[PDB]
Amino acid sequence: GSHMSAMSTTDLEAYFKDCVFKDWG
Amino acid sequence: MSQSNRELVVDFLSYKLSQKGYSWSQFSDVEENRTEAPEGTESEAVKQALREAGDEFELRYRRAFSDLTSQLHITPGTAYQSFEQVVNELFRDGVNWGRIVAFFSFGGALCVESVDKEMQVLVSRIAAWMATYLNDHLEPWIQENGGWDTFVELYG
Repeated sequence: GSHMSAMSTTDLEAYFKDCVFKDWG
Repeated sequence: MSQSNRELVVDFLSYKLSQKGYSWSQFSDVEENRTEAPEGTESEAVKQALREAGDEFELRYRRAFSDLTSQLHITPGTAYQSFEQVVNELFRDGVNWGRIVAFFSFGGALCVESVDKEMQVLVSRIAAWMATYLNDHLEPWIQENGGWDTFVELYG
């Protein structure tokens, strides 16, 4: 996960974690 | 310490701005003293490896990084803090070269979002914010891991 006033965790715990399928470069 | 950190930051920014149809020559303030953009040899090789690493990730994750730049504030004052707390999180799993690919790609997209919002004057400040972080935290780790010259031998 739910939202917090300090960090948009419901969105950022997707976008940062969604990248798991490529180890960059 | 090394001014080359800013010179290679300017190149991938200026290219992303050029792909949006913009011009770094109109946004630039004043020339400093000595050395030029990465067009020589070993610095041009870093640029080439780093450009392909950003370009492939931008194809696969355009949606994800465009939504990540939408929540980040980019205006002077609060942005310098809003950027620091998010970059200190994305390296928290490790200071590795793969997270450095994301750090630069996010900073270049934030510069584009500022020009697109009609805030073109910040191109100099947003570039300084990421280059100052890169000197404060990444530079000793980068030199301990063989420098950007090792990054092109791994990713080129």
